[PDB]
Amino acid sequence: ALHVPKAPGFAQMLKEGAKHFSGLEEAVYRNIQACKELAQTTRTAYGPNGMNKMVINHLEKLFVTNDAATILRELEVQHPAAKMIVMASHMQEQEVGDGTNFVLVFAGALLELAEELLRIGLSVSEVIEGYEIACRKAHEILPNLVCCSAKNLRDIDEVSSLLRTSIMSKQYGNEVFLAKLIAQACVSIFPDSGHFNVDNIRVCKILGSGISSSSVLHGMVFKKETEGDVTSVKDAKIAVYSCPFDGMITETKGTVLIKTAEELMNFSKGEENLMDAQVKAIADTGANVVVTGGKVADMALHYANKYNIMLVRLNSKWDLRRLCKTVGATALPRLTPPVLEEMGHCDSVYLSEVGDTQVVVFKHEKEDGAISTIVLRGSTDNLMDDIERAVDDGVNTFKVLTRDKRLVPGGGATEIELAKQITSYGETCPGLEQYAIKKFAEAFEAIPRALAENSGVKANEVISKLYAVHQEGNKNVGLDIEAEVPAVKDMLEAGILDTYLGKYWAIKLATNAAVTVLRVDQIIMAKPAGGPK
Amino acid sequence: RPVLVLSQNTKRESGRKVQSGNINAAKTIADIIRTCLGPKSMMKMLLDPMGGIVMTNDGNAILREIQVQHPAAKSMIEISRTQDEEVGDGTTSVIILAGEMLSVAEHFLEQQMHPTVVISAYRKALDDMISTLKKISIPVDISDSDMMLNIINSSITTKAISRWSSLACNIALDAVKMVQFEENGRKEIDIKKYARVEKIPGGIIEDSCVLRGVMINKDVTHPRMRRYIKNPRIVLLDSSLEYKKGESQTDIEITREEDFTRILQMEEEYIQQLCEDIIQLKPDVVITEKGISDLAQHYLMRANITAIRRVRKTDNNRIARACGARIVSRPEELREDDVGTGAGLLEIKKIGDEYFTFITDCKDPKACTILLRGASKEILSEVERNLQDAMQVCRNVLLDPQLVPGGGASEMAVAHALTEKSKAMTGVEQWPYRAVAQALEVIPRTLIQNCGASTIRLLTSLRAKHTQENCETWGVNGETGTLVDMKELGIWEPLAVKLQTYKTAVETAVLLLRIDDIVSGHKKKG
Amino acid sequence: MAAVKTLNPKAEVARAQAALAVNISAARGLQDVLRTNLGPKGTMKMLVSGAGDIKLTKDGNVLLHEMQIQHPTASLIAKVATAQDDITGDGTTSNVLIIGELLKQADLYISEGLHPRIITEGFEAAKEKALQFLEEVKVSREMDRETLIDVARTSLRTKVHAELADVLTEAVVDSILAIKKQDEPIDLFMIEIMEMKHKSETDTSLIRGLVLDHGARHPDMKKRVEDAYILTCNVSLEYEKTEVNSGFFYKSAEEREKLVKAERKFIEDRVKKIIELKRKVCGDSDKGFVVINQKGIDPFSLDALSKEGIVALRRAKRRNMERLTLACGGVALNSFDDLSPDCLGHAGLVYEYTLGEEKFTFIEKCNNPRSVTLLIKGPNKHTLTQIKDAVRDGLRAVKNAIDDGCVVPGAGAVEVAMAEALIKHKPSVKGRAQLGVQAFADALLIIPKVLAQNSGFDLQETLVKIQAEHSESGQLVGVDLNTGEPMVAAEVGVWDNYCVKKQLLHSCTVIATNILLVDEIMRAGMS
Amino acid sequence: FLQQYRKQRMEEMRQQLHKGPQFKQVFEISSGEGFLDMIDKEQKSIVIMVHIYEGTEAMNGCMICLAAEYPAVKFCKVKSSVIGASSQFTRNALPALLIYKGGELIGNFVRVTDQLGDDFFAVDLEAFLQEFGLLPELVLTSVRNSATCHSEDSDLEID
Ligand SMILES: Nc1ncnc2c1ncn2[C@@H]1O[C@H](COP(=O)(O)OP(=O)(O)O)[C@@H](O)[C@H]1O
Ligand SMILES: Nc1ncnc2c1ncn2[C@@H]1O[C@H](COP(=O)(O)OP(=O)(O)O)[C@@H](O)[C@H]1O
Ligand SMILES: Nc1ncnc2c1ncn2[C@@H]1O[C@H](COP(=O)(O)OP(=O)(O)O)[C@@H](O)[C@H]1O
Ligand SMILES: [Mg+2]
Ligand SMILES: [Mg+2]
Ligand SMILES: [Mg+2]
Repeated sequence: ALHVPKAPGFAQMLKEGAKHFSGLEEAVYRNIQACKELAQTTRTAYGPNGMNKMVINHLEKLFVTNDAATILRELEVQHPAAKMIVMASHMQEQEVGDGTNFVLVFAGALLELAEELLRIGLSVSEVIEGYEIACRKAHEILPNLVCCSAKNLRDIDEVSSLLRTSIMSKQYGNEVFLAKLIAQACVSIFPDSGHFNVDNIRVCKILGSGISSSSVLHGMVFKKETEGDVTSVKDAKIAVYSCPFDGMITETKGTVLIKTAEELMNFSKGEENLMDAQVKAIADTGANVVVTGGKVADMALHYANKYNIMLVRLNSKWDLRRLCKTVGATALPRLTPPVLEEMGHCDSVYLSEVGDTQVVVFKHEKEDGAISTIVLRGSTDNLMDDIERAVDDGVNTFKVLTRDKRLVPGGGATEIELAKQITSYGETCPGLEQYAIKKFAEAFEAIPRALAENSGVKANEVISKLYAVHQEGNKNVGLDIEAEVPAVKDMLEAGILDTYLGKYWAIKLATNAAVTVLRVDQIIMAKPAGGPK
Repeated sequence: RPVLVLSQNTKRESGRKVQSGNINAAKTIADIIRTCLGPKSMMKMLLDPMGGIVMTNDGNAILREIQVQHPAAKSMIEISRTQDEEVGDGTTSVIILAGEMLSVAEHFLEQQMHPTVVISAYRKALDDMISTLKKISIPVDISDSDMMLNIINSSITTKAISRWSSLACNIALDAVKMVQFEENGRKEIDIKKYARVEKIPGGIIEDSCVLRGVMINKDVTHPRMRRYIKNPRIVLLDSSLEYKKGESQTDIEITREEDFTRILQMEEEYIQQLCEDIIQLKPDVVITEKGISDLAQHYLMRANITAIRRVRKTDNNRIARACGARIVSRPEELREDDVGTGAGLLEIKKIGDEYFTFITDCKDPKACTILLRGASKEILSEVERNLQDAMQVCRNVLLDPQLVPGGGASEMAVAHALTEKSKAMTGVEQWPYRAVAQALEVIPRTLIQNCGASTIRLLTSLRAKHTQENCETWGVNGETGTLVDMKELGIWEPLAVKLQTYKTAVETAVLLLRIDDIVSGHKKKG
Repeated sequence: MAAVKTLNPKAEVARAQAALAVNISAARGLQDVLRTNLGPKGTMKMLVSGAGDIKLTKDGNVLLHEMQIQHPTASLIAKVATAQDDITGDGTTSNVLIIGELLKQADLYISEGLHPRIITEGFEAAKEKALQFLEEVKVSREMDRETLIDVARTSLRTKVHAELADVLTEAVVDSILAIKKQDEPIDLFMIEIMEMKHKSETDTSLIRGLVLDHGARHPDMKKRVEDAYILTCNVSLEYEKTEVNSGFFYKSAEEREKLVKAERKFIEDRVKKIIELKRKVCGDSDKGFVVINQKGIDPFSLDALSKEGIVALRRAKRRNMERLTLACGGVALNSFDDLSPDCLGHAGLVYEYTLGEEKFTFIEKCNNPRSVTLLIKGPNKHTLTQIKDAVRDGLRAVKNAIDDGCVVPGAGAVEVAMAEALIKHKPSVKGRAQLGVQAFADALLIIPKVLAQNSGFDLQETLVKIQAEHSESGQLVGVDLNTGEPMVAAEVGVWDNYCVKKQLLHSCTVIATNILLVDEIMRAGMS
Repeated sequence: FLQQYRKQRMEEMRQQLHKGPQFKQVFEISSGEGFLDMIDKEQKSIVIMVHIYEGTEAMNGCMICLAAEYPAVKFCKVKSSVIGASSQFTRNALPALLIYKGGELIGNFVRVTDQLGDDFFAVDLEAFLQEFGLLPELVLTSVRNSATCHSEDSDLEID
């Protein structure tokens, strides 16, 4: 009478380390609590007033960022439901590029209100069907909330103004300058053909002079030095070789067979003459720069020096391909001289030092090309990493704008209008799904509430003001950050706009994640064991 | 430090207690599978140390999965294996009989009888048992299909497959009949190599059949190969159809421009020459035990030939027997008589999610594949064991067409005969002789105990019945607990099985009675 | 105590009623876990592996595989379910439920001193009668598109939710109809299932063609071809070394260069053969040339091909040779000894799509493909796994419907009818096997009970309503999962595979009979 | 999908039928000096494989099956308490396939339940060992033939 035995059946057959959570309270409520905890963890880094977080992963690397996706990646979340929500956030990051924190906050709010509805008496199926109905309604409503479109993408000013909002959530203090940089870099890319490639924007981080000294280069920059004695050219004629800059060798086995003294005495002289002839043939085409992906032989380097040819050796194959795209060359597989159409042309190639870093610059005088580089300056490695993340967010925003040009007001205007209209709709439909629809609408308040909390004012006052102002019929009104008192202002005038595609995909993925978590009823976890990878 | 005339790890024990321990260990082994005998037997679940599960009621299968320490138990297990390998049936009976004779011998060993006297009496009794069993046998005409089927039924009526008795009996009879062979005046059956049993879980057990040919778990090497050929001319090979190195060291030395291309072209031409040599015989299917190069596949396909590679040697021999082919290693020596004509159909069909190659219309095959399809793997394994018992019994009958009454009738008849013999012994060995004779009643007793009927009254009735004149075929019904004439019930078992059982039981008893000392712990000294 | 423990002291033995108690407890535990799976209204389970991989599942076989269980009887039941899934592809949860209920009902009489053998005899007689009745009740019917859609719905609705099931039904039915040839067995290998991880789960669809998980490895190759000639080849176009240790020997640099140039002549020959064929077939720039190779292609050959406007892929799957032959219509080649326009396929559109770091190549607009592909699209890996399992179940269901000439009413209606028939036939069974027959009928009745229970309605009342309706009307009425009233499953459109039911009866009866006859369990293979 | 090791199942069924006269059991070492002079004895070419224990049962069965099907190798096992290792080894380093040949270490695998899994079978471990080139590369007699080979007096027919 001092021990409770395990119940006969499945309870006994379970393995030692395994855990079986079944039922509503033991599984659904625990999952909801874990997801709410994750959302609360990432909440404070939302909005322009979001605060950076120092995250140290298991490899001791230090991350200083307020990007939700990066925070979740560096954190090692162990709870399966929170893992599912993190998967949703990462999928949003991959599909769009910005809006991960919105996904996380919305999913957390949805699961919290789902727990409230389950406790008030509603079944899981009713909550799920109400959430799906409300998601369909929100997706139908969203096109009606579009305020203004991009209507131009080759303009420097419009692109900078459009990208300002995306890269003002990160790096709030100085966003105009970063917007100008990213706008110039994106407009340099993106030719008359509608396709825009995100990878065509390169970012080089050179320590030393604060981020205000960063610049945009219409070309490529490599953190290394030239092999030869020549350091600069003015009418570069790069000839790119994907082969080692040496005499090509056999593939089975090379064996120099010597049977007479004459062959022995002439072998090295003949080899040197052959290399000299090859390099002279290369130089005769006007190619004054030779970029090779392979190693550089000593005699080849000597003959390149003799003929005033600059040698750059690129280790990375991706770097070689990017250089070929930038200059318009072709990666030749042999050491043969390049024909006219395979010759890369650049305005200038030179070796220069930035800060204390030796770099090679492939600079174009034309405001065009295929690849543009954003040379990032800074005083800390972490600061430049965060600036790079902001640059990625801006570039992804530009890509989304190319895909769809419609924009909706930011600063909680879209979320509050969505909540108002969904609540109004939910009163009309009778049945037990009205509670779920109303809760889905209410979950949209978590966005302006998070913004108001991070900005330091009372959230309830802001939400009430938003409802009032939208009640008189202004659907472009969001909270005013630049105020120490609860206040609102027209978001369309202020230029605080965010992409329609971002909101659409974020809402869809957040709803899908919340519903999928709610669907789970029983959890059977295996013993953790190991599995580092 | 101690003088230690023997090693410190040497445990030695001797005397009456050693004999008592040996006989008790044998009795324990017999008791393990005592309830697995008879038509109303109950299966046992055995947990293999590798994680497998064996669910069976075969004596040898159960005793094979036991790790024992006492050497007498090891001897009993070896006896079980010997009986199973020699004749294939009667594995529980021999264990039970050995235990019983050892018990009745221990009874005398408690008194002042020397074990050699008991051994001599046992050997006399064994000779008389053999004589009586040969006397009460009856001949069987093996040309009667119904009689052979009835014999097989009585063989498998005590196994789980007894529900599908007609199907299993027909499968076993057909397999044994068409694996029979005779070359150069030497006759054989050879169930071990030919007559393979392939089990595929799923389907229903009634779908099981014996094929007029063989089936292997293989697929054509190339998608464009034909998967259905009417009357194939199968050719079997051992050698690879690739380009491989020789046995010697054969480094080349290339100095001209075109020698590399020449080497590669000669490799291709060698493959073409091999494929042309094979094509010369106009075959339809090529089976080989080793690889087939892709170029070889192209060359064969140019001639509309289906090719299968990496077939195990045993399967290739079985195919050779089935379709009347000959395995050839060097294609240049492919005679016409090596081409296999006789396979009436070749079909690569898909069962479940796997491809199986069927050659299933052979005209007079000498090998076969028994295709088992059942609920799961363990059920199919038990069915395979039962089918093996049936085929072994059929082969035993075909080799020796003698039969003896079953269901404990032969045991009681022999016991009564030896009891009547012992009335004229007048010696001191009459008591062990009579005791070992009466030890044969353990089989009817176990049958009655498993049936559930009352043991004492039925054994008394049977013993009284066997005292009459023409009552040698009177045994006990296994599933109703009633005395019955076994020329009416129709339960018979091969004379060879009974002779082997009695021989092995008495020999085990003698071997274990000859021991009175155990020395253990010494190193192997390898 | 036991003889085994006397022989082997460290032996685990459970004898007599202990064996039955252990086996029946394990079966009841498995049944209790798998009860909630049955029916479209069943609950979902999230299974977390040791490595932390999340897998959402409702399939019975998948759940059995990934429950942390170490029981022998559970292992036998899992093997039976594995065979059931391998052959038929659907019915594993029903298999486990029927086994568990058979054992429970048999124990209900065994605990009253009845010998298990009598129960097994009753089981066999009942199984024979039930098989006869199932033969009587099956609905033989030529299966056009709508019947197959109904069967696929009946499976996929149980595996996934409503809209996803609705999409998957059309996908799988159309795929089966595309790859099926009249009066020929169906080769499910010809329906490739490819995973992408970028759209919503409702974007999964069917491509009347093929999808490859790799693209052109040369940047200068065309990314999109309008009119295509497909050359399915199995020749290594990369550099290969001599099999007999050739090695090179030169006396000067020029000789070395000559040897280097002349050592690639062999592969250049095959590349030039391909190029000449391409030049012959399409002398304009309108038609494209695609070369799919099962073996690698070295960069030199890639450059030589791409200079002629030929897009080439390497390291194709072995099954993809047959798939491309059946879809495009060409001939898979193991050499270029004699190649002509005859051995060229066709494709009305070939293009690649880049997803993250993975390139996918699409081949579409074929003339009349005999092999198509299903593109699973979802936001998460576990979503893709769940959709793949559901698609496997649905494809197996449609194939089973096609193979059989008949389909069987579902929703537990046939279970109720078979139970009624067995009860009617019970008097004709001689002896005490009538108890076994009654146990078998009660066990067959588990399916409607579990369906009603999972729908939330009362078990006994719903079952008695169904039984009364069937008895009074004689129709094949089953459980309605929304109201609990009886419904004619044939009229509604709830169909079950005849082969699945037959396999259920056979396997469940056989394994239950074998387990009941086990008198003791042993483990003495140690020391 | 040749990466899926189709032959693994076939090898499993081949190894299911170990031998005729049972499959014996792994020898247990009960002395540190027994371990020492067990390594010391045998020739250099003879391979000795040792297991330290207190997921062990499955790998023990794997060694049983291998030793049944690889008579040349001398699979054996020992208790961790017999040697008396450190707390870390007796706590979190038990499953360790220790391989010896000629007295020098060749395979020093430890914590094998990670790199070998937990549900692995005999063929899995056999392939894991053979890819290392650590396992060295036949009809069944009736029972025996040979008793002793000492006298070369066999047969002669001198007039
Ligand atoms: N000046 C501003 N005033 C009010 N809201 C703003 C302002 N700038 C940005 N926001 C809001 O901040 C949100 C962006 O938060 P962010 O940190 O980017 O999260 P995510 O990266 O997940 O989008 C947008 O929804 C936008 O409405
Ligand atoms: N229907 C039956 N009635 C009575 N005795 C039977 C019946 N069937 C078989 N027997 C007897 O039972 C014995 C078979 O038991 P079995 O389990 O096959 O032992 P083993 O496996 O060692 O042969 C045979 O000696 C046979 O005479
Ligand atoms: N819409 C439906 N209405 C009523 N019964 C259904 C419906 N769909 C499926 N069923 C029943 O549910 C059972 C299918 O259960 P399922 O989850 O597929 O188990 P398994 O996967 O083991 O086959 C079938 O017997 C079928 O009769
Ligand atoms: Mg953002
Ligand atoms: Mg027998
Ligand atoms: Mg199903």
